[PDB]
Amino acid sequence: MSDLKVEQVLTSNEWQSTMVTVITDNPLRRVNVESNVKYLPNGDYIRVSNIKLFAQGESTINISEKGRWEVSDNYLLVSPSEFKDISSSKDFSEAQLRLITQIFKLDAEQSRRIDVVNEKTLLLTSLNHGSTVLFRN
Repeated sequence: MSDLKVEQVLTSNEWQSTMVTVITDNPLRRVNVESNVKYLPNGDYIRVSNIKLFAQGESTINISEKGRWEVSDNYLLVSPSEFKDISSSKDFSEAQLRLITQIFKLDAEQSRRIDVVNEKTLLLTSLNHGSTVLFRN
């Protein structure tokens, strides 16, 4: 589909997203990021993410995010302008949480190819950072 069709798909509804990163397979074992995101047609977006951390032997970081977005050649391009930890604490130190947040912020700006999984579900695939699932009700 065309870039303007893709833009209309993104702006016509609000979206939820899920991204899972497996860390170990045999200390932090896995990270689940669950988000709500709104793409506005003026090129702004707002995104609120719950970063769920699972270490073997559960803790959560809440992040509010704003920035600019664009569609080019069926890729979703994102340039975050600000992040704010609004989490209202854990079994992880403040340094650990800061490092996890830095990786989250890096993922937040990755360009992702857009593919339609079904009427309510999109797959966002990057070259080197995996896939995020975008879905609506």
